[PDB]
Amino acid sequence: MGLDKNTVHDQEHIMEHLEGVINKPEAEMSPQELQLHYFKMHDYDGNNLLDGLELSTAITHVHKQAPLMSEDELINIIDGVLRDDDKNNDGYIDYAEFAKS
Amino acid sequence: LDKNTVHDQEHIMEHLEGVINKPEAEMSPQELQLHYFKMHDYDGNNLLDGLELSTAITHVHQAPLMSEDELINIIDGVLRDDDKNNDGYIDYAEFAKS
Amino acid sequence: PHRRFEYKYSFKGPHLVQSDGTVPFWAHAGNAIPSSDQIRVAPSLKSQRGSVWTKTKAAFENWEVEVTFRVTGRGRIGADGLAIWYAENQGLEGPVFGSADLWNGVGIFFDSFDNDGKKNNPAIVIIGNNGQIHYDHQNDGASQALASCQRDFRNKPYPVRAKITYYQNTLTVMINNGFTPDKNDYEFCAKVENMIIPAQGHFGISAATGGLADDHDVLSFLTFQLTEPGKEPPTPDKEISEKEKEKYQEEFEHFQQELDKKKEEFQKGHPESVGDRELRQVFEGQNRIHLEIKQLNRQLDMILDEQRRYVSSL
Amino acid sequence: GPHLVQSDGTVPFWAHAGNAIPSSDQIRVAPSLKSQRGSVWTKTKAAFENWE
Amino acid sequence: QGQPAEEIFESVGDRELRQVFEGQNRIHLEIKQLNRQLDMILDEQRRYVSSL
Ligand SMILES: [Ca+2]
Ligand SMILES: [Ca+2]
Ligand SMILES: [Ca+2]
Ligand SMILES: [Ca+2]
Ligand SMILES: [Ca+2]
Ligand SMILES: [Zn+2]
Repeated sequence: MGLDKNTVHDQEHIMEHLEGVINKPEAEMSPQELQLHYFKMHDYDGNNLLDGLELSTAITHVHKQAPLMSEDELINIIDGVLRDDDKNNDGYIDYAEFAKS
Repeated sequence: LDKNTVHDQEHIMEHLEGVINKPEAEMSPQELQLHYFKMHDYDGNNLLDGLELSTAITHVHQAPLMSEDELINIIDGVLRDDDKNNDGYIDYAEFAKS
Repeated sequence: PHRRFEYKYSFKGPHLVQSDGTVPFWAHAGNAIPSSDQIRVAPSLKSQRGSVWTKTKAAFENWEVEVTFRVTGRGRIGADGLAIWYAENQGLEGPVFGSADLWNGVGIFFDSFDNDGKKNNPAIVIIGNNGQIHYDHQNDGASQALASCQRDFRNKPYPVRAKITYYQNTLTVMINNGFTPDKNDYEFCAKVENMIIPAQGHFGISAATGGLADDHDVLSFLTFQLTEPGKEPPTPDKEISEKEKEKYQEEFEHFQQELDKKKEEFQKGHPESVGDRELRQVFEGQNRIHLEIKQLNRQLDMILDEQRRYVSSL
Repeated sequence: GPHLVQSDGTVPFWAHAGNAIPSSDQIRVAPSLKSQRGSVWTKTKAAFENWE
Repeated sequence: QGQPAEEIFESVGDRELRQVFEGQNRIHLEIKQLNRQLDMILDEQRRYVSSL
């Protein structure tokens, strides 16, 4: 499986993640700006490019428990996403590549 | 500490090489009791404690490592009878005498 | 006060860790990393919590504990620090230096990080809790501080050494600076009096490392129960007349002299950094400068005292 | 980094042994202690002709 | 707030020299105490002159 689209739309999980860095909470966000937030904030390296390591952290988190998924399962998750979203084959994902899905 | 446990001169020969390498096959048991005192006084105080003597009896020369409470029983008993100045330490006055 | 060594409450190198990987007499947990030389209780990584505790409970009315250790920090500021504990339970894990809060006993805290913002740290704090006092780390625990001495203990050339003396219900701290290779160069910084502890309790050590990274390492831990000299009984007749002891000792003394002679021609029979030698020379240079001037203290003080007697006599 | 070890503290795609100490930022492969031997290897074999 | 990386950086020798300077500091405090002690000696002795 790849990254499910509804997992992007988890608005409270965005306020879960935007908590601490931004102290103004607003619950009116369209799926646009939160996916911009999600793409940028999970680009921990600051390069505006996601790799399979950053994506795997974005899949997993520690949302404190839950049993960990299999590594080869996550391999197919990363490989399935890379096969479906990274178009330039850079080993990285653009926001334009991100906005495809 | 049984006497013959201390009286393994070929084992302390496995201790003393490089430090000294001359073969001497007339080593009397008292001449090597003080060897056993010397090679196991790692602290250099010339005052053996239960910690050094634990390494003396546990060794690293495989053999199963003895249980903690049994290791206590021998180390508490030796501490009880061998020394008499109530130092928490075995000495030349205490080791070779007992 | 006659001392009694407690191997049952101590650990030391050069064989500190047994072949099974454990410290005798002592249970390590958390980020405590015991080696056969020393223990890395909390390594130089973020949020490291380690603690090594006595497996057996200790029941000594008066006692003394000597600890040789080293805190190393690549930065000038250190986090978090160290904590010696004589707490009735074994507080292996928790927030207070990697050990649990609400301890019934006493904790001695080496805080390099100045959370209080009052430029205290690095400092040493005595806090005795019955189990009801929550340690607030934010003020560096200054409110419940029974006593404190502001001394630096990080990045010393020689391992810092601590003497902790509970005797006649007072707890006194002697400290070696770690700027000298002398083991016994112990100095007063703090003490508490009328000190109450659980008579039965566990000794333990814990260390924490925050975002700033410190290697907290313990080379040795020594325990001595203190008995009062008028209470230690001099039982005679067990010396075997003490003449056989004199007859035995000089044999071993001559043997250690000839052992030195035997060891001589094989380090050279079959064969130190310049600068490290020179820095060591400068370090001992400062050391005996301090020793000479402390002798000058004693000389001038005894001159003072002699004057306050001969002037009175005149 | 900034999360090099997982929730279990293990490294994905890499198995560690000996004195290798993996953290969320780095791995202390050999600490500043006497006779430390650590190593971290790829869990997966890599078959590349040219690489960097 | 934050923390600069300059505190992290240290050379081998400068750390040693700073430790030496700290070793000088204790002897400076030593000097202060000795001067205080000799000064109170002066104060008591030059009035024991008057008393005798
Ligand atoms: Ca990235
Ligand atoms: Ca791309
Ligand atoms: Ca000894
Ligand atoms: Ca004895
Ligand atoms: Ca402070
Ligand atoms: Zn999340």
